[PDB]
Amino acid sequence: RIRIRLKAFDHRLIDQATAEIVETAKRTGAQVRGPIPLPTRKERFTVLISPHVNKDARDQYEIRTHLRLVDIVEPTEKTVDALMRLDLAAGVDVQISL
Amino acid sequence: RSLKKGPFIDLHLLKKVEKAVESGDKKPLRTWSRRSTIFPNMIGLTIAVHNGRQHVPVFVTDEMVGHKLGEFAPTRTYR
Amino acid sequence: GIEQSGLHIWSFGQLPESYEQKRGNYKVKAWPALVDERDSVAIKLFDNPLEQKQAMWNGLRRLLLLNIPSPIKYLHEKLPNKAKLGLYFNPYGKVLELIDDCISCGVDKLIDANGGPVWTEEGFAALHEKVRAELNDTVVDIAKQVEQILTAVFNINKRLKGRVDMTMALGLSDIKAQMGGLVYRGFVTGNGFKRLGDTLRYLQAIEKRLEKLAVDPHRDRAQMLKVENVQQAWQQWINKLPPARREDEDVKEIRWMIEELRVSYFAQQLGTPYPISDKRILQAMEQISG
Amino acid sequence: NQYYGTGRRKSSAARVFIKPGNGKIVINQRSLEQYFGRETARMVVRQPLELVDMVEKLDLYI
Amino acid sequence: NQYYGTGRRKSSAARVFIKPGNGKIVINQRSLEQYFGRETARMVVRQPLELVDMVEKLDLYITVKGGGISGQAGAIRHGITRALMEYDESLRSELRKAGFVTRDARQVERKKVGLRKARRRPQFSKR
RNA sequence: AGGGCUACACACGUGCUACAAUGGCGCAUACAAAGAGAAGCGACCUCGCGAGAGCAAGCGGACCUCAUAAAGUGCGUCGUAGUCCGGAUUGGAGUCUGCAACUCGACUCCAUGAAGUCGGAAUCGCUAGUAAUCGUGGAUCAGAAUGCCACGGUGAAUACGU
Repeated sequence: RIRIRLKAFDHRLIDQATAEIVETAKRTGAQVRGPIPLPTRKERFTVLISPHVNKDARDQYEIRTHLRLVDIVEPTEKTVDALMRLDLAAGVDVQISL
Repeated sequence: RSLKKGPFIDLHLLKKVEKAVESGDKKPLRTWSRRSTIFPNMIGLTIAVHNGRQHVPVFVTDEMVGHKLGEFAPTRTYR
Repeated sequence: GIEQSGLHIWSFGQLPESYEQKRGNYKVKAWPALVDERDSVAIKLFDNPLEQKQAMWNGLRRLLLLNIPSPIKYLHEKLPNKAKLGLYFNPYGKVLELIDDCISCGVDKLIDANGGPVWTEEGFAALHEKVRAELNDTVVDIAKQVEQILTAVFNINKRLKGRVDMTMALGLSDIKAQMGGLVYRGFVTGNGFKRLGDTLRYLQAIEKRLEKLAVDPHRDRAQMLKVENVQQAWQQWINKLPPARREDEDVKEIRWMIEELRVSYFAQQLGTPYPISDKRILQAMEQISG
Repeated sequence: NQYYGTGRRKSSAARVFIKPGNGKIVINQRSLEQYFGRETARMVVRQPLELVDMVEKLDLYI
Repeated sequence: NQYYGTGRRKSSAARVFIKPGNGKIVINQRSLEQYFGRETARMVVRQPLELVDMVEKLDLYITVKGGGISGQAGAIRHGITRALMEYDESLRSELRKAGFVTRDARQVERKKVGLRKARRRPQFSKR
């Protein structure tokens, strides 16, 4: 009922984010649906490494954007007042859809 | 082939053409806008279109009006 | 055999109000009614006059819509297509079932205006000729009002979905709950003709919540605490009643009392049919606790 | 949904009862303005709420 | 009480359910002669069942997802050769001896930079 | 501001499409992966033969959209004919983008119908999901790919030996 979505570039960091969210949710509420993982936005780049010549000399990079969902079932004012102002994670952002 | 909604002309070329044809043919009109389309009000008139260095004079007959100004002025000179 | 199946035309005459037989010393009573089969109508016996009335009501709706010469396709053809796109605002998608529900909301409105379900073929014909002559064109109001309530659903949806904040999300969760309570599968026949205007008033209150919500959560927070406390009172009171008293109508108006209370909190430019406060909801509930 | 706290000092005892609210406080059936006249006492009664920013989230019967 | 297996192949994976029966096969709520019977690989799906005993005495509801036609068929094959694991090593040994328990490791691999495809290098000229 | 970078008696490089019957065409029909999308992808409905146009949701996206994958299979047909091959080129008329498409876009409708019937000296790539062949997406980019980078379908032959 409260769809909690996390996007990061670091899977480790977003696990410490999800652990905090789900643990506070279990602590002051009930019925979490776990840290739902979704397919990573695996975004592909390739560029040239020589400034003038050598079409065949390239480099390849990627972005691994990691997705998470939590989906709290009971939107009780207590647990949402706890889950707010306390996520505070560095390299994630949050979606709180209904 | 182009915009259906309005065959194109340059605005200043349109107003020059009107002030020429309503006052009568008296001087060959020099211009740069090759992007413009020839209209039936231009028939019988003498234009001097820029090809990059000079202006080629063109006289406007009946069947000019289905074509543009830029086709009648070669800018690449091949011997 | 009065109780049959596969029935499509009221040839029953004066349908029995009750069925009675005798076995030795003692009698046996029953209540015969119609039954909807989604393909045809049947007649089955029942042991309670109220649920007999509900079953005969449903079978009468099916028999009536079968006996009327194509009101369904008539309204499909004659209905405005902009209104049909308003129906296509449906999150469920299907529009034909929505028109089925709105025609049903015409049918019960006309039966209530004519005086309820009757047992006789003469009453059947008297209601049937009039619902033929009038059903094809009274449901234009129902269709356009479902169009308007779907425009309200459209606007509230475009407010709820998107970039949302948790101070907003406290209010949006309750708005979602109100949306689920009001609009659902066949909501027009769910609430009935008498409440269609009142639902538009409810969505006007839902609209008027959001301007105060976006400028101050705290006043909205306190008023939603008031609504929350009467709502949990509603739950804990209606869940201890006897099961018939969990489904009767006189216990059913208290949800609409709560919605009128929501109107009286959030949008007083629109008004309520009668003055309402939390004291009035509580005097209602301990008045009808029985 | 009534929760309990107690507070004892030198020869003193206070009972406090928690409600969700808007920021009203009543002590001994009078307001805190007609009660404590010293502003640091107002500070020490508000400072637990002001520490964890529930200052207008709730009401409290004390 | 149901024989189960899961097989995989190139871009494909299959879930197979088997029970004691009398010969029926159902692929994605359709028949094998409808789904492979008009083209190749209609026999790789059945052949381990004829090699093992009890060829008629079972019937099976199978499904497969992903990959092409032959990849789906090979996924079915590996799924069945697994799914008879309730029948023990007494026939699992000869099944591996025929070489059917091994998951196929071949996958289509990546295009490289400076290459038209997998290994085909564009034409080298002028020496 | 316009022209030029896009010229043209020619020579070379790398590719695309063919010279067809293991196929051309019509109908029906089954199976993928991966990626993109807010000045964006853009359902459905309606118009047109179509490019597209009107209306217009859903989607910041395992939801919606791009998106019908195509070679594959079953039928009918062609019948070895420069032939129902190939489509160059050219004429008329349009669709979109963009202030604007002549120099100098791309795409669609009709008509046309080259050369080309497997290519000398020579020469390239490839050891297994590889070669070969069939489509799909992306970046760049308003519009612009036979280019480049990815994705999957079917799926080889041969390796005695130095």
